[PDB]
Amino acid sequence: FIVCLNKVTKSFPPLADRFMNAVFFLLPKFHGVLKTLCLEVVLCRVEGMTELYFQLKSKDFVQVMRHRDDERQKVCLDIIYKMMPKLKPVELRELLNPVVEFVSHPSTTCREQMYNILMWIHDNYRDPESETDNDSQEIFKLAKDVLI
Amino acid sequence: IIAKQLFSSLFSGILKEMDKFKTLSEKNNITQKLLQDFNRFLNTTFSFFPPFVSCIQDISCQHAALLSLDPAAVSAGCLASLQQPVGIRLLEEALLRLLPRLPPDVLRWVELAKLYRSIGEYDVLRGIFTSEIGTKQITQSALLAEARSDYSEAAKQYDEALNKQDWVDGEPTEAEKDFWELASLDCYNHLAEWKSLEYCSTASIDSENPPDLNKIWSEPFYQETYLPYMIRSKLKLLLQGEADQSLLTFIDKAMHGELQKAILELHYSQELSLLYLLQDDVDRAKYYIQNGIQSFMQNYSSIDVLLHQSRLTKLQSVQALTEIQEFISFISKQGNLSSQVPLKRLLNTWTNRYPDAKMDPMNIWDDIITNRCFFLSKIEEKLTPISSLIRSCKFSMKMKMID
Amino acid sequence: KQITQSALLAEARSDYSEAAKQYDEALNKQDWVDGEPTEAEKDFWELASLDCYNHLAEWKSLEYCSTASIDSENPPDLNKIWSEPFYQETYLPYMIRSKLKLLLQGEADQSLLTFIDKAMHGELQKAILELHYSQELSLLYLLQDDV
Amino acid sequence: NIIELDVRAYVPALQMAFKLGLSYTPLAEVGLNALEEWSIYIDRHVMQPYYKDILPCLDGYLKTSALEAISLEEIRIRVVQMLGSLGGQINKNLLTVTSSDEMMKSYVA
Repeated sequence: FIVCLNKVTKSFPPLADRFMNAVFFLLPKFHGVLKTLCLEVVLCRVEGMTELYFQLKSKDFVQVMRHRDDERQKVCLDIIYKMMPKLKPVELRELLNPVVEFVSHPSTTCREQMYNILMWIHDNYRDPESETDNDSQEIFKLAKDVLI
Repeated sequence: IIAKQLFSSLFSGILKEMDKFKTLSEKNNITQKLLQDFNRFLNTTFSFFPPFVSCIQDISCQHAALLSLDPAAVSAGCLASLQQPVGIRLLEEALLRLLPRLPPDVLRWVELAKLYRSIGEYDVLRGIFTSEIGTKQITQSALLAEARSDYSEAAKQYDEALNKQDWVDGEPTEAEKDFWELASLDCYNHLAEWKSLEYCSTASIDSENPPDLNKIWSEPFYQETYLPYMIRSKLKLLLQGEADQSLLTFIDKAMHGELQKAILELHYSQELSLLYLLQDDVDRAKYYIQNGIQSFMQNYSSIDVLLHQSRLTKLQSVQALTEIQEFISFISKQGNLSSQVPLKRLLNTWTNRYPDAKMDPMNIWDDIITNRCFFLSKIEEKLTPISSLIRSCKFSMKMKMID
Repeated sequence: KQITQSALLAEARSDYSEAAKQYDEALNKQDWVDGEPTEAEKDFWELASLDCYNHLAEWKSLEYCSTASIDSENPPDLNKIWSEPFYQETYLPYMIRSKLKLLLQGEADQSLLTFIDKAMHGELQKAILELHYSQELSLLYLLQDDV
Repeated sequence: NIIELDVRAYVPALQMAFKLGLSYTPLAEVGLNALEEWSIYIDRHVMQPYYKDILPCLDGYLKTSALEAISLEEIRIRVVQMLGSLGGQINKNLLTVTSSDEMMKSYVA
């Protein structure tokens, strides 16, 4: 029954989230085409999750990012894209490290999404706001490392 | 200990009764193999287990012709593992026997000087170079000025010794250049004014004109001599007023280097703790202070029981550690944050507590004074949500300073 | 300091034999007078001795000088090269050349073989060796028939 | 109050207390409580001559670091804290005998 949400995605977003409320405990996805379908399922924009980043506090959303070529995997980075505003990116440090290597990993549309992510990052950790004590100094140089 | 002593005794017996074998050439042949193995022990070990080392020197002075051991290796092993006096005696005896980046065997002298710095017998330290190794007259007057504790004149004299380029009557050697740099560091450390101390420490290491810190850790010489003066000067600058946080960004990379973490946890708890106190990482500072207590206990337990000066020099420092602990205890308690009472008691305790002012030299009296001044200047902020006399107490406390 | 001028003269005449003795006496002179030379000239003297010995074969003395100027130990060490970049970028070639030319004439200690046995496992060393010493490794292996 | 009417009297008791304290910790704990309870309360001048014997026997605690309700680590951290916070002018007297030449007992052939 994943398709019974996947093909009806982008329809009435204010109530399109009751399914995940129980599915997340039940069908975190693998298996290729079905994985891409569930990626497109998560593409729905909704507030229904706040503490879910404890899932990404588990590591291996790094090599799975590059499992199958071209457009299939873009929702994975769009995840961070759509949750950018509220973060305190201690873990996007390491999460962007394979993104350092998606220059090495083949893609073009995903690389464009990479560049959009980087363009938001540089502007929105407020680079001119050189706070003396904040930890963002590491991500400053590692983000410049790929931005250049 | 008994195993060490037994090994030394049996080895002495075997070597002396090898003279009963008395065939003449193979003894000179095999004392070689013995000395290369003796060298390699110090050259490759990583535990530096003290009684083993004391044994390793014990054979050397019992017989002769083994005293040609590499000075730097044994010396550095001594500074790492303590047990300095046996190394003191070994180099001292090896200097007796005449022989038929520093070529001459004179480097025994500088190794012994560094080692005396480690033990803290400073008078003999002057005596070493007062003993006329590296003569050119101005150095004698510089030693005179610093012996009179007139560090101000010694500073100018040393500086003119370094900037002199029209050298005549020959030239000094670069060993005396290193000695001049170290003596300048010491005399500046006795004169505060650490801005010039920082400039010298940074310039002697690296080139760049906005001063670099990161390219330290490039050679062991740099760390094992210049790191402490550098970090001390930067801390004392930063705690007075405010300036570039280059030391903060510096320690930000210092931790991620695993080998650097060991050195910092071994020798600089006060430094990291007080530097973090700038940025209110009180949880980290508390950890660093309990770790500093452990470091002091381990260091004091390691040192030998018969050396007054080393024990006294280690002991005097705990006065500042206890104050850091007391301050961090006072910061985090709302019953004191919103009230008026505890500050008067704290001021009382601080006003009937000062180091001896005759027993204790300046190099720690200035430290305790500066920590108190910073402590009050920082505490001024949290009291606002009678307050004037806190500003006044600095005056009396610095009057005791001056006296 | 005058003797260096005559040493340059002797080597300019391609009389490396006299230059060898003159350089050696310049190094072993300890009763220095009229001032002292600087250690830059010590480095130059070592390099010139290497060159003039390389023009004179007899690499046994060339080996002794190359090994002694680097490390202490009396059975000569090779392994503690790679300790500083100066050592590699100046003394490594003369060392390896001398050891090869000794080993290919008669037979002696295989210290260079045991040496290259650790030289390969160091990844950065593999780059230098593949960059500058194909003749060396190839001919040295030709001793052991690793064709 | 009992300690300000006389102090020489109780000094040997304290000495034995934190002398045997190394073997059975709670005596060490009690003595190192009595130390600050004396210091913060008694007049400085009344106690100042007494420190020449009170501290020197305490150095034994500072011997071994090799890493029931009273533990070695707590008493060690606390005693370092005490010998520091008591005052530099005070803990100067911690040496085996303070400013004397007498100690080459056990150090002769």
